[PDB]
Formats: sequence, C-alpha cells, structure tokens
Amino acid sequence: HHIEVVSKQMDPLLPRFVGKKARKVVAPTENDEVVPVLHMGEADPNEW
Amino acid sequence: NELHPTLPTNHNKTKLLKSLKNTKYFQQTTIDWVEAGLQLCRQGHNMLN
Amino acid sequence: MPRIKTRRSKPAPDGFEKIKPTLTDFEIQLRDAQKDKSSKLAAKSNEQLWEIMQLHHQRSRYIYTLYYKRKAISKDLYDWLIKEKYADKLLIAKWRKTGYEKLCCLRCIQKNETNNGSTCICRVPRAQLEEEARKKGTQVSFHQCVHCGCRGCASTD
Amino acid sequence: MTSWRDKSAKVQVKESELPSSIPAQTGLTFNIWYNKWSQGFAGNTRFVSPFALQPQLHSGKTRGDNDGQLFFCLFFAKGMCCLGPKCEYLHHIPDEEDIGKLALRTEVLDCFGREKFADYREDMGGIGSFRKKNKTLYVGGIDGALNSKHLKPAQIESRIRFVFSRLGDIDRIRYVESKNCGFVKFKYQANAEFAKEAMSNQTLLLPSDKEWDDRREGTGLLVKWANEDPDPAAQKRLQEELKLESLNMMVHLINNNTNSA
Amino acid sequence: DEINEPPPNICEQCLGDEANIRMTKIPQGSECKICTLPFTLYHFKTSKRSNNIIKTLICVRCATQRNICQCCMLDSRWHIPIQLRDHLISLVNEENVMTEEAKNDMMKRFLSLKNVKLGGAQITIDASIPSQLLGIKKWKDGNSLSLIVNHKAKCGGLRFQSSETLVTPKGLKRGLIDRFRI
RNA sequence: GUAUGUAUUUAUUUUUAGAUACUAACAC
RNA sequence: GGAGGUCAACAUCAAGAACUGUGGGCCUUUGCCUAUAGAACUUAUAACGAACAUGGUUCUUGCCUUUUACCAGAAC
Ligand SMILES: [Mg+2]
Ligand SMILES: [Zn+2]
Ligand SMILES: [Zn+2]
Ligand SMILES: [Zn+2]
Ligand SMILES: [Zn+2]
Ligand SMILES: [Zn+2]
Ligand SMILES: [Zn+2]
Repeated sequence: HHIEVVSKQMDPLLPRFVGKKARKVVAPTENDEVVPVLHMGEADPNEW
Repeated sequence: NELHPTLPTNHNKTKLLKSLKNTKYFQQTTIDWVEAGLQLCRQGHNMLN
Repeated sequence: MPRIKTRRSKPAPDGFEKIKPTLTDFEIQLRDAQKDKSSKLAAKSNEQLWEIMQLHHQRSRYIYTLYYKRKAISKDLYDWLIKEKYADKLLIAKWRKTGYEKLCCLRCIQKNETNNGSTCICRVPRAQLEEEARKKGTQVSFHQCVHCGCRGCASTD
Repeated sequence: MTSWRDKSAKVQVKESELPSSIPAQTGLTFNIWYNKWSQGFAGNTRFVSPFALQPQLHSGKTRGDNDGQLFFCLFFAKGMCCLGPKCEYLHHIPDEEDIGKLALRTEVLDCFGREKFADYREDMGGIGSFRKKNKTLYVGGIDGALNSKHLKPAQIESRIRFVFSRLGDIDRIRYVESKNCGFVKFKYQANAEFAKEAMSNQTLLLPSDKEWDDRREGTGLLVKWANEDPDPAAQKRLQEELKLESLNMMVHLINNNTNSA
Repeated sequence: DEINEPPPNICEQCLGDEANIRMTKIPQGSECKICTLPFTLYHFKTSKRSNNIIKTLICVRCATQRNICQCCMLDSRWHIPIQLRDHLISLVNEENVMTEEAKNDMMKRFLSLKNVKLGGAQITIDASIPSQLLGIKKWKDGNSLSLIVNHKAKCGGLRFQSSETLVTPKGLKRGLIDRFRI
C-alpha cells in the first residue's frame, strides 16, 4: 500500500502537543547480563 | 535614551501576524474601530472567566 | 468609505434610489442572521453562518448583474457602492474571470488553507463526482462545503 | 424491509424542544468551563429521560445509508435525535448484516464509534472494555417502575422482555427476585451496546397505567455492564463455548496457513 | 527522536485496498489506551472519500510487546483477538501464556517500558418445555412469530404467535414438549 | 479572631462540706 | 504590456571607512602584487527607527525585617 506521511498545521491557539502532560514514571532496569565484580580484620578492629 | 542604543535584530523579519494569518484559522475583514474595541472587551472577559 | 454615513462620506450618485429597496431587503435579513439564534448542535451553528455567506453572495451578485450585465447603472454609482462596502470587489473580479462565473467565495479557491492540494470539492462539477460515484456505485457523499454551504460552484452546473 | 427499508426516518424531537444544557441547580452558582455547579452539593442528580424510542415507528432510512456510514446515531438510540433524515448516522436497530460491516472495527470501539477503554470502570459504567467481549447487561434500579409493587416477578420479567426484546436478538434473560436485577444477554456485542445506551434512564408499565403521568419524577433504571456469572453452570457453559469457538477459528488458521505453505 | 524512530505497525486488512494512502502524523497524540503515555499519532482514511477516519490507539512499544496492530489491536499475523491467540497457544502445552496486565497506573506506565516481548507474542399459544436466537430462528422460517419466552432455570416456557402455528405443529414437538397453552 | 487532617454509599451483579485536681481565643 | 496592493516568499542591512565580479604574475587552492567592470539600501554632531520600551547576569548604591514588586548608575 506504500504511504505518504504529512504533518498537520496546528491551530496556533490550541495547545500544540495535546498529550504532553507532566507525569512521573518509574523505569525498570533491564539487566541482560551480569558484570562480574572482580577484585584481587583480626587485630585490626582493635585499632579501628 | 540617546546614551544607550539597542540596534535591533535582523531576522526579526518574522512577525506574529504574518505568521498568524497564514493558517486556516484566521480570517481578515474590515470593521468599525469602536466595534473592535467592544469585541475585544468581550473576548477578554470570556478569557479571564 | 465606511458603511456608515460618516460626514466624510460622499452622498449617493444619481441612480441610487431605484435600487435602494432591493438592497434594503438584504440588509434587514442580515440583521436577522446575526441576532444570535442559539443552537446546541454544531451542524446548526455553521448552518447559521452559511446563511450569512449566501446572503452576501446574493447581494454582490445583484449588483454585478446591474453593472456588468444589464448596464442598468452608471459607473459612478457602481464605484460609489464598492467604496461603501455594498459589494465585494475581489469577489466580483473573480466572477469576471473565465472559469469562476458562479463562484461561492474567495475561501473556496484558496489553495493554501486546505490540507493537501486545494479547492473544495465545492468546485468540482457534479458531472464528475457522479462518475467516480458510478465506479463505486456508493452514490456520492457530498452535500455542503463546510465553509459556505455550496453545492457545485463550478460553472457548468 | 416493508417496515424499515422504505420509510425514511422521522424526526423524533424538534430542535427547539431539546433539553437545555446547564442541568438544574445541583449547587449554588454555575460554572462555565466544566458545565456543573459550584458550591455545596444538592441531593444527587439523576433523572428519568423525558424521551424514549419507538423502533418501528421512528426508525427509517437516512443519509448515512446512502453515504455508507458504519455507525449508529446514539441520539436515535435515545430517540432524542433532532436531525431526522438529515442525520449523518444510521437510524435503525442493528441487524446481522451491518454488524457484518462493522466486524473489523468492532474490536477497539463500540457500535456508536467511540473508543473503548481498557479497564471497564469502577461501577461498570458507560462503555466497555476492548479486552473482553461482554454481551450481558446488568439491569438495576428497577424502581424505575416507581413504587408500584407487582403481583409477581412475571410482571418485571415479562415487561423487561418486551422492552429489550425490540432492541435486538436476545440469547437469554434472567430476572432475580431476591436482589433486584435483570441479566440480559444478546447474540452480538453491538446490540448490547446499543441497548445499553437506549434504555438507560427509562420508565415502565403502560402508556397509561395508574401513576403513569407522574412517571417523570422517577429515578430511572441503571443499565450497566455485567460481571461474570459465579455459578458453576453458566461457567461450564462459557468454558465450553470458548472451546468450540476456538476450535472453529482453528479452521481458518489452517486454511490460510495451508495457503501459506 | 526515541518516539518517532520506530515506524508504525498497521495491519494490511484495516489499511484498505487503496494503492497509495495519505496519513497524518502528529508528534504527540493521545496517550495509549494501555500504557497511558504519549506517543505519535496517525490518521488516515481507507478511501480518499470515505467519511470514517482511522486513528492508531496504542503505542508502538505497547503494540510490539503484544505483537498486534495499532489500529485493529488484532494479532499481527493471524488477525485474532489477543484474548484468543493466547488461548489457542495455551491449548497446546497445558496452562500458561496468559498475558497478565497492569492494574493501577504506574504498574502499567512502568510495564510498557521493559523489553520483555510478552507471553503471547513469543510464539508469534404453545407451551413448550425441554439459545433463544436458535428457537426464534428455526420457528421464524416456518410461519408467523410474535413472542417467545423461556426461563432456563425452569427449562420451559411459552411460544406465542398471532393456523400458521398449526403449520409449526408439523415439526415443533420432539425436536421438545410442545402443547397448546391455556 | 488554629492551620491542617480523617469520614461522609443513595440507587440491592446470577451460587454533708469542701481539698487537691485537669483544662478556658475568658478577665491584666 | 503599464499602473498599482496596509499581499507573500527568499536574499541583504554596522565594517581595515569597510562591496563584488573579472584579466594577468608569484607561492603552492588559500594568500600577495598588478589590470579592468559595476556598486541598490544604511551611516560623520555617525546610522536601518529624525522614534524609544522591557528583560537576564554581574558589579556599585538606594529604600531597609525577609521574597516578589522596587530606587538609579555602570558593563556585558
Ligand atoms: Mg522564611
Ligand atoms: Zn464558498
Ligand atoms: Zn467551497
Ligand atoms: Zn461553492
Ligand atoms: Zn440521528
Ligand atoms: Zn503505550
Ligand atoms: Zn489494523
């Protein structure tokens, strides 16, 4: 069917972006893989 | 006003109305002035209400 | 220059009185058009407007027939009318053009306003819309130009 | 055909007759933006419709027919439409053919051309969901009959049957004696929508019986969307229906899938 | 950028038989019927002259996750309601693949943002004792019809007509207990 | 001469004296 | 084809006292030197406007409980 895409001129008075409305969202954190966290006391506590 | 000039804005060539009249939504006519004053008062009053 | 009888306005030319009653019947109707007869429905509202546009058309058509057809009035009476806003200069000028003799308005030929392309289906001859209708056999869905109330400005119909 | 097809639709209500906007004095002062009332809260605002339809009497051809519009005039469903044959939308009770035309677009939106929402509504309100095809209307506030008490529930049952019966092809109806509710079920989603918008806020009994001329003081009957059926019987019945229909469309899947190869 | 870049998803069905189509693109339209977040909207008309107008309801994301059509909200391939295709699939295997959806708000508003792709998507006067549409249909073709009554709790009820009812008496009984009501 | 907060469901979803007292936009 | 329009679009309007094109020579296109043609509008008690408003940041003050609203000078 093809297509042709065309913008519509807004009535300048009416709000442009009819749906832009401040709302807050919690995004998920999508973890695909794990990043290995790779690193290399006794009397010490008496000091610390 | 003589001491501190302003030196206006080229590219200002775009005006509110020249942009406004372009659209479908504004139409042009003549009218008596007092009538435009009265209309504008009713306009305003509806806006603030 | 204004519709009003403001002191600057030059008095009427000679042939005026004969046609004054015919014009007054238009004026007294426009009074009744803008009286704000209330309606709930959209269709009814823009119908109310269609009244005004059509009345304006009829008046300017009356004068145009007087000067440019019958030549029943003088040039000076005419120009004095146009300067007093009894007629629409631009609209008449479209009527004098070849293709536009029956035209609605000056909106209907606006190329810019309409979304794609131009020129209301208000300008397309019934002869054709019946044909594209014939291909579908759905008859034809068109009745009134939303700006005007026209049905077939096009000068064949 | 002889009834509806030929006879063009007749204006239900003159435009001057239509109710005014600005419903009356639910509060102290009127409000322009939202159309409601300002301060204080008057006793809850609901009222019986001054109007109703008359399926064979009113319904007739209109402009949508020639223009091939899909969707039905709701002001007709309320019998309040003032545009008569000039109306843009169809005036007549939905049949199987026209639902045949809507069938592609009946998924997202009702027969009146209004988008459905996802979750229904707290109280099972106006329009349904596009998740679940729900053909079952809850009839409630049966005191739309006003205060007349009746010889039996066959009064209520019978009367309702004769009400909705006009509006479309009914698969079943059950009135409940204990808690006042009818549950009415149709062949088609479309008829359910149409009937819901048609019979909301309505009255009962005869064009004249007893208190009839005072009918307009009543509250009017809720027609809402109905929940599932908790009893095991109809639950079996649904489960089976879903089964056999799933089976039925598997035929399509394998026919066009077979064409896919 | 993020919202525009994915192109729309439209069925071939509802998009009509026209060769070339003009569709409008509004960069912030209504929110989804589902996720309740803004997106980019598309008009179009099947026919050039068709009065009816098609408006994509859901997101691109909220669609792609469910693998459906934005105008139809039917499955992208089989043209099936979502609540069905997952039942067919659920018939194979045993019990699964139901699409669990998002009450509250930022449950859903949250949910649309993950890349999960969804459970469903991954695979892709005569008294007669012992519905009403069937009875009225069969009795409708053989004679005059006025009203029917059945109370399924009682499994029996009236059939009333306005002679022709005796024409019905040929096939009515035992098909079914049918007698002449009082 | 208290912000502020909580609740406001009506319309029927299938099986004998007084002391110690507390406090009071009430009287310097 | 001429006159216009309270019509539009696109160019251009603050700088070595200042623009552009072209011919020729050197370096190796830029750039320098030489030759030639045309330069609308705006500029010397300096500028598109013989007119004259507001805002932001930063300092200095002034009112002076604090913030908006402000006092009156400067620079950007
Ligand atoms: Mg403080
Ligand atoms: Zn016109
Ligand atoms: Zn037109
Ligand atoms: Zn026309
Ligand atoms: Zn109607
Ligand atoms: Zn979404
Ligand atoms: Zn589709």
